[PDB]
Amino acid sequence: PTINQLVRKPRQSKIKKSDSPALNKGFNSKKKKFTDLNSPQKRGVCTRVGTMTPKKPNSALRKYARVRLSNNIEINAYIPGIGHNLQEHSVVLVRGGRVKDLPGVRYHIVRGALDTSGVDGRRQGRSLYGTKKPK
Amino acid sequence: ANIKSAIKRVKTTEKAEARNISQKSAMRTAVKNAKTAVSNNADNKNELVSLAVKLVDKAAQSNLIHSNKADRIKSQLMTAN
Amino acid sequence: AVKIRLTRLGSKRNPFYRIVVADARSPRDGRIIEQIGTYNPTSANAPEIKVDEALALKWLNDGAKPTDTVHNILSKEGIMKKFDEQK
Amino acid sequence: NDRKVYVGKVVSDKMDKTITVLVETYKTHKLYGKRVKYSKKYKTHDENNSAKLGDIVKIQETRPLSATKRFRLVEIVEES
RNA sequence: AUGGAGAGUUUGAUCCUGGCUCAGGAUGAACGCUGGCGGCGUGCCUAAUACAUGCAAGUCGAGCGAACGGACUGAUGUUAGCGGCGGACGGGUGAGUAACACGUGGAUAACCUACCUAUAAGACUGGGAUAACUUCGGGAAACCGGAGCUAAUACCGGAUAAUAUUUUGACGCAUGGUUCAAAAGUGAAAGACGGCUGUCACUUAUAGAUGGAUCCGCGCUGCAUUAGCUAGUUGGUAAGGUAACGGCUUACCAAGGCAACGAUGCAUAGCCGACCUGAGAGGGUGAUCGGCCACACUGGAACUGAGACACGGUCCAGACUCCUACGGGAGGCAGCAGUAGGGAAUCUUCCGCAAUGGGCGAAAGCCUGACGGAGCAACGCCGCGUGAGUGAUGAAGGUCUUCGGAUCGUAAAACUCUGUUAUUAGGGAAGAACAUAUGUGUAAGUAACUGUGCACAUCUUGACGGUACCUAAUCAGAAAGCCACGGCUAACUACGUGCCAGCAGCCGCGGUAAUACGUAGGUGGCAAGCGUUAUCCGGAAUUAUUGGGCGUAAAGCGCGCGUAGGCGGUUUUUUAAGUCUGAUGUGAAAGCCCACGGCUCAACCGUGGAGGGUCAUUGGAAACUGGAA
Repeated sequence: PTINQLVRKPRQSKIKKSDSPALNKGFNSKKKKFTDLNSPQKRGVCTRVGTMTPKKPNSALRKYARVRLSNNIEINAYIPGIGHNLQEHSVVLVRGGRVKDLPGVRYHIVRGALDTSGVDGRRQGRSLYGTKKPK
Repeated sequence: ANIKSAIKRVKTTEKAEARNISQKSAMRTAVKNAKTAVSNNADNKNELVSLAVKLVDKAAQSNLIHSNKADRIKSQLMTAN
Repeated sequence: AVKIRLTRLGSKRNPFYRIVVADARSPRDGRIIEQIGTYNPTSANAPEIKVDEALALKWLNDGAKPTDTVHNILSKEGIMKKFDEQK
Repeated sequence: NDRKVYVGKVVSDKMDKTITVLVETYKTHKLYGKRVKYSKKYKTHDENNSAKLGDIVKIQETRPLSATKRFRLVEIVEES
């Protein structure tokens, strides 16, 4: 635009909508209010453990878990790895990162953490997927 | 709480309050009497005014009122006189 | 009141001091009025000291009161001597 | 010392011993650099209210008079 | 000149447009796997949630009365108290606050200021009490109330005293100013010394310094699907009171005042120096350090005081928690540790006043969870390690194999070699300058002396800490892991599975011959760290001022008339608001950059510059923009 049009109407940049919104909100049990926190991870309770069919191009039974976080927020989280020991009423640690196939899963359950075991036979890539150094 | 210095400071505060309020009460009585005598031009206006100026400056020395407040009262009294 | 004192400017076990005119109520490493000089007590052998003369004698005449060791520092430059000469 | 002086235009004389002086000045834009005209209204004291709406007058600051006025009328130069 | 990199992805194929994603740098980070050391830092970002328990503000017996108590008349203590000063500092937190709160620049001829400094004038004369103590009562504590005594630098009354107030004459609007010549009325202390005086208590005036207070220009979040806001509101006149101006408050007048240049309202937020990112312009942020502000369980109020409407002060209300003989009482960690709770997440219920700073004191000293140090945590930055020289890129063993070999690989034994580290066994800093005391002179003032200021040299002391650090022996021994290897993007093979199990940032892979899944070898990237997640800038010219566009990709209002605003033909004269060029003042310090110096280097530290403003005042220029003719 012209300089005068810019002076009257300064340029407005676009706002950035962030992924993993449920990690950006805290809770205050005393005031019954939601806060803004920007947490790396959040801890929740598994209210449902099951398996989800993936998007159309792919075909594989993917394990997931419905997790109610520390907030009053109920999200769906992926379970990386082969074997998992999670049933209902399991405390998990949930990080960011979505699954492309699974529609409605925007988070990942951290393996090898509070009440979540690692992958039994993992030998290369043990930082991810939990599990300690064999021998 | 109750630090030893604080517990004593309460006793010396009421002690100073009792002495202070008696003195300004006497001052304010004199000031009211002085300006009411000036208004009707009584025969005793002059020493009542002098009694008020005396008590006003005595309290301003005791930090009961500020010095600048004493002049406003004093200036008011002698101007009407 | 106004005090001529030392402000710590050193790291762990390596203190450096500035000779500063500051109010007594101010924090040690906080608000100041004027910087006068420096004091390094950990230099090679003798503690190297640097003091200005015009401002130091200006604040002393204005009623600034040196602390115990600023007195020593001002004495090693004869500042307290010349302050005494002008009675 | 010196108290600041402004020259503006009388835009209100509906109050006694008080006029409103419009001191228009210029402020550049931080980003684009264009100078934009902006105006500021000053409430000034004048015991003898000889200023009438439309006069350019001389204004100098002073101690607080009333809740808003901080200026006095120094010189009236226009007629309108 | 010191500074600017792209790539993948729409199609049968292409060029555009356009979005998405990745490669970089960061954090008070958390999580996963690992983990040797040191030095500098950093460490509840959430519940301004609730707090068990310890400490965080006392000092002066040279101000003075003790039942004082008591060496030996009684040194010394403060048992306890009156009195003075301090408790308004220091420390903590960011709830509230969109405001002259904060930054910057000014103004106050509308202002207060204890201690500190200097100059003067002084410090006269009397009086009555009361703490403490004794003895009676109450009350469950907390405490409270009677009598009888006693001091003070405690309190009160007179004397005298200013530039204090009233009336008098001799500028920048409210004026300021210092002479005059009258009136009223305003003080004080003693203590410990020496031969009358010294010191440090005092009182009154001045100034200075310091610390506060108020006002103003400019700057400083989002929302217009928040458009009309206010009625002490806005101005005036009186009065009051405030350190001080002022609707600050109250009466009476008038109807005023602000607002598309965003009144008001709503939501959010402590502000700044500064930090991160970027080539820059900019964008994001407001941990630690420093300046300002506000707050102290929530909410009102005042007292004392120079200064508070007061974190470890008072009164009241409220919500909690505790005691009670039920009438009544006590409490406030957003001080340092620490506990419970919330959370992904953030530490010892430590040592010392040895240094610096602060309070009080003549000082010795006392207090100081300020501070100086230790404890824990790879949380970060920096530095050093975990071995080296020769030695067959052949043992034996894995993995492939074209079965010939190849690769791990000079890697290993193998000999020599070192001790950074580690162990033990001896030395062992700096930080220390003092204050006081002691002597010695000098200066001022002294009748003189004591005493004070100054000059010198003596004596003293360290938490850290037997800790840095050094020196001897001894051993390669006790010291590496993490992630990747399809392309972006450095690193490929075999086996297992067979659109399953699973991987994935995107393109996507996996359906019996996956360099994309799991494992094994090898490789590569880093390394006491390596990856993942969370958030910001970049790349993004993807808000384009620098630096984009609107024929068909998104975008010209259906078209006029027009108001504010924005812009505006040629010449001359003038002005100087912009513009340009100087000079002053300031833009604190700490930060960034440059240089230099000290830690064995570095991190780090310290010095000196530089830089930083729509800044203020004041000259100069007059082409352009602006004003006037």
